[PDB]
Amino acid sequence: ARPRTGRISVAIADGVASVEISNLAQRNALTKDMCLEIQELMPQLDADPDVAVVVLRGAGDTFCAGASISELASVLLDPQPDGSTADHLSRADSAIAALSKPAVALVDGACMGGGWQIASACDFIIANERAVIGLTPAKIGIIYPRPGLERLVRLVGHANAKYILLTGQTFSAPEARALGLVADVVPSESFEEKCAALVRSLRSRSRFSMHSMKRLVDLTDSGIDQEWAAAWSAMPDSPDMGIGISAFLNREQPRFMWRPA
Amino acid sequence: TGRISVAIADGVASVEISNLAQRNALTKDMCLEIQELMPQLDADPDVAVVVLRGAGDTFCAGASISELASVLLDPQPDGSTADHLSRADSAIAALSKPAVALVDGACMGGGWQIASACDFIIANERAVIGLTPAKIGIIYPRPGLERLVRLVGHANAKYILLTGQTFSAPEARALGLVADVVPSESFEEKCAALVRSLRSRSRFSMHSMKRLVDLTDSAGIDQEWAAAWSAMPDSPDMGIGISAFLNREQPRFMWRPA
Amino acid sequence: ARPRTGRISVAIADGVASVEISNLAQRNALTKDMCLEIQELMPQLDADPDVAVVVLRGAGDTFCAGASISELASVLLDPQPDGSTADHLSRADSAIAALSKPAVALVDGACMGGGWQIASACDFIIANERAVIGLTPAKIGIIYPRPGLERLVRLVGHANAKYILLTGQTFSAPEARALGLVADVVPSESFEEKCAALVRSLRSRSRFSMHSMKRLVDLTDSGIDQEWAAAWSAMPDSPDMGIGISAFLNREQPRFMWRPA
Ligand SMILES: C[As](C)(=O)[O-]
Ligand SMILES: C[As](C)(=O)[O-]
Ligand SMILES: C[As](C)(=O)[O-]
Repeated sequence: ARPRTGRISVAIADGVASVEISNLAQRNALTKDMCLEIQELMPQLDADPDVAVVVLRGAGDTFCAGASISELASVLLDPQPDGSTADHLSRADSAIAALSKPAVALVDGACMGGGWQIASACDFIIANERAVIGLTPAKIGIIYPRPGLERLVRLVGHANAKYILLTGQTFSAPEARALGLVADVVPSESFEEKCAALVRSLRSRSRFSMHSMKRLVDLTDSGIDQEWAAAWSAMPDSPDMGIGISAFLNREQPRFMWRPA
Repeated sequence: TGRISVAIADGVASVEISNLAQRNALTKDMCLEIQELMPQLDADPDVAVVVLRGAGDTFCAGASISELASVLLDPQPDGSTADHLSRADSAIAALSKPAVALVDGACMGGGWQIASACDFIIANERAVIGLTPAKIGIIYPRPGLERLVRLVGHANAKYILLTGQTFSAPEARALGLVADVVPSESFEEKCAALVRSLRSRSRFSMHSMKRLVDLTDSAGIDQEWAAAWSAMPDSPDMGIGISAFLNREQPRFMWRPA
Repeated sequence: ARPRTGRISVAIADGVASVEISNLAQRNALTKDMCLEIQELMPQLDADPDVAVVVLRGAGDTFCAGASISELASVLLDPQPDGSTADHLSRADSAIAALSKPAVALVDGACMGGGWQIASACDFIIANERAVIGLTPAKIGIIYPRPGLERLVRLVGHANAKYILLTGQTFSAPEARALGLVADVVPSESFEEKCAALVRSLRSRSRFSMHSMKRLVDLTDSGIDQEWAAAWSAMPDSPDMGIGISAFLNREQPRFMWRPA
């Protein structure tokens, strides 16, 4: 019996695109094809006016075991006609990081190796208490790809990054949180309810605010002055500020209107 | 009627954000008062330490929403606009003296920006913190956004700003938004002892390190290090500290600014 | 009765160099001679092919009480023939931080003043739950040396660094961890077992991976493009990647082979 093929699927409802990493026979490991699919899918979701928020999640009760080891060179060192190589896992990471819309990773079960790199490409990660996280290049003889390694260092600092990468240890979700690898941890019995509420919240906020701030955060410590001037000047011209002020003063929830162009 | 008040005793300037009807929201006038007050405190030889807190049991609800444009987008005769909340922030962050924010109750919107302009924040366990520009359709001002990103990292900053969620003080601490959390029953006593501690440390050490920390990651910095390192043994505090330690007693330090 | 002289010793077994700060009469405070010994030793350890990992630990049940206060000027302000002064504690710190091999500080008991500086020059710190950490220059009227101050600022952020330095408070290990001063905390009853397992882990990982990543982490936000290109290109030429892939696919532990040249 041959395994069911690994794939990245998407389901869209109420402005939320649920992107699922589905390769359960390999604990949701990423194949080269899966990386290519993410790479193609993220710009389509960014252009789709029916999508306001992206949610990234593993099929079943596990997030992602990393690049598939049985095809590791094709994922990280894939030869190209011009004589370079391509790291498809990093290109997938970048496609997710370039989304202008909010993206959240919901991590349950195991998030291993390049799984964290994909998860961390989202804006932030919410983990189930029972999840485990390990970055294991050192268990395999490879190097964590540059964008992942730099992002780690910036999120958790130099010392924690070394603890994480040199030992390749597996951490519980509350440990991962203490280290800075994830933004929040939710008990298992309420994980589903809390993630659904979180998503509803992101669907209620001003999209002008979220788009602007996501972009301005991403530029911080990466010119940047021109982007700030443009966003600050767009702010009163967007309809969301007036709607937000007046909702607040009337003690009601705002019905925001700005949409990406 | 909203106002900034100050009381000075034993080298401690207690600055209070007082606008209780609006849960200590900042008006434009209040921002202008902070802006004027900080440099006076810095020049006052009777002030060693500044403590910032809210009137009653609540810290600051942010820029007053009913006058939001006046606080953040105040038009100026040359055609620019002013952000008075950021100017206030910057007046607090330019203090050369140690400044601590004591946060109880709610610290919302720009409240965190004012609090975080101090050197660090100590929160009561029952306090709540939310940064809510995304609930209003605005953008967090640049100094505050950047400071946030540098204190909590990119991912936590987005979690905080994109959701605009309200966090308990322990959660805020886990995220990096405040430096420590004290249970409610012992908050006042512990804050008072913290303040007594700052008042008994070497002021040469505090002044120097606050400044060197603030310069870290902003030739210019080399000269400041060389000047401070060279001033260190010429200040009296080092000899007083060494000898107090060896005699097993608490040092009575003497260096004073300016 | 004269005190037993403070010293830095090393013991080497199974590729681990255990470096011990031994000056128990002063709670393992560092004298000038001890700082000079660290400074001379670290490069020897880096060049010794029998050493793969360095572990830094205090004699007995305490780590380090900082520069010895009774000889503070000779450690921090040591006069030199050209009229300048030398900070031996910082030079010891730099010698440790220049190690290309993995280095871990195991902190028990007290780690005070410049003790944190020496510990934080290692890649990361594992603390016993009963350990205490305080950075106390402000209790003494001095300034934390620049490499330490900057490292602190980068590891814990500006606000936590000012809380730590301006108060000079002593923190418990779990507090120090919450602030970012140490990477992990282990209960006292299992500290020895868990440190030994940690060290065995580091001795099991790919040394190609550890060397490369340590160096790339240390370069992040410090030329860097060329280093990345060289390491990435070396990766498939090193034998460790092929050994790591096969071991994983055969469900066994890898026996890695790369060694530094
Ligand atoms: C860094 As690449 C060649 O995988 O785009
Ligand atoms: C015009 As401004 C940057 O001083 O608020
Ligand atoms: C900064 As020095 C001359 O003590 O190495």
